[PDB]
Amino acid sequence: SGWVWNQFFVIEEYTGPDPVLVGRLHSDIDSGDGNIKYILSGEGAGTIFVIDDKSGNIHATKTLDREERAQYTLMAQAVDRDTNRPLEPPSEFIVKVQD
Amino acid sequence: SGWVWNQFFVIEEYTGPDPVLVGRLHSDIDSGDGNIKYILSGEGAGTIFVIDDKSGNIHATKTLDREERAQYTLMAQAVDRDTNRPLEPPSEFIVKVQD
Repeated sequence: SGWVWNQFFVIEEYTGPDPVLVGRLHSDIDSGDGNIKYILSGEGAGTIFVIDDKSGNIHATKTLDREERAQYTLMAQAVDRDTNRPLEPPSEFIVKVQD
Repeated sequence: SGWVWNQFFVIEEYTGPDPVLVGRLHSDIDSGDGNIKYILSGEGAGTIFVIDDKSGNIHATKTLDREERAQYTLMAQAVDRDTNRPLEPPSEFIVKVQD
């Protein structure tokens, strides 16, 4: 419908050594049995942004400076914990570092 | 698809008498010329949660406690700034008060 909902943000001074919550990848088919696995990839994945593939929560790990980088494009995936076959179609989302 | 992008969150220990950024409403028909007006409705709209109807930035105005309220369900709308004709269908979104 043209609404845009697939972005998170981190309000920056909150960033540093201590990990802060960015957001949660989540499919509506996740019954909570923990048999779906969330795969994060893209800009800053596995360094700046890290995910728990059971809970789907993304954290920021470093001090971030909006001047150096305004935002990051990451890719979401939801695959089955055992077949590893995609449930949801992979989709991009953006993380915006806040002023 | 079944991806869920329409929930913001607020970390408890940042809420207070200082407004915290919650999220941005945004349509892709927004051309950044201020002709689209962002409207918020439902639980806490216009008290707890406040919008700038031009940028679409949402803010939390109060301390929040997930013990008292885990969750706020609200409604996002967009109208033409002077005709007030809706430009999008309403879209429900929820804000989660984070542990």
